[PDB]
Amino acid sequence: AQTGFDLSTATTLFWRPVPVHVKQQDREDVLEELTFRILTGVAKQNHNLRILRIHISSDSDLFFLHTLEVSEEDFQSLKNDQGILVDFASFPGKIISLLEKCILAQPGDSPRFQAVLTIRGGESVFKIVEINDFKQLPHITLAFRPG
Amino acid sequence: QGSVSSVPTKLEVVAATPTSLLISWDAPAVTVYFYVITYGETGGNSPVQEFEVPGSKSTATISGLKPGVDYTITVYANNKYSRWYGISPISINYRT
Repeated sequence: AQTGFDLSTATTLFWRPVPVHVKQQDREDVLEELTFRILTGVAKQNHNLRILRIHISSDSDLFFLHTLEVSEEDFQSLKNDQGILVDFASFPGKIISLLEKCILAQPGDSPRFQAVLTIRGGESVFKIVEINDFKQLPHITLAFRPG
Repeated sequence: QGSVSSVPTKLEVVAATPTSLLISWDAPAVTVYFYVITYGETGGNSPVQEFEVPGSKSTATISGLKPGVDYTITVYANNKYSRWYGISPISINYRT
């Protein structure tokens, strides 16, 4: 919408399933493998605006799609809401290494990293939490959008 | 330390058509972010084709080859070692 992702000169960073606990309004909770595709690119009218794009889809439902786009300008607001201490240049690697932690996670792990997606119609909230002996601890929280 | 391998292994052709191939390989120890598959004619100096396959997949189909020519097929994995260490590919040559 805002951003203007080029998509024709995008760089692929990550494209694989991730186990996600999906929480829906009027449905029972589901543990399913969702496909994450992470790209970076630039705007179509401004090659100097870097943009991070994340698309969540499933192999079982083709019309299921949730998207997130963070421009480098957007990142400054987001970096202060969550107390993020890395720069935009390194931000995608931190997301990827958290996703990697949830791929490698095992039921008996403690701390155990876990990916969660909650869906309200036209808005979804994605978080990766670390469950330890004392609390569920969010490492990142990201607002997604249908389509 | 076989724990830290990032190169796929035992890349092989499992099925073939005059112009089509089905290749497969075993994943490395590290988590694969996605795979890059490359192919071109084994005779030098004409371009390698490339495409991406998800990190969970272990096979891919290739189209549009010349019958009776050998291609150098290469697979490598994007993974945690991709930022600061070189591309670590496995390669085979296959005819028809």
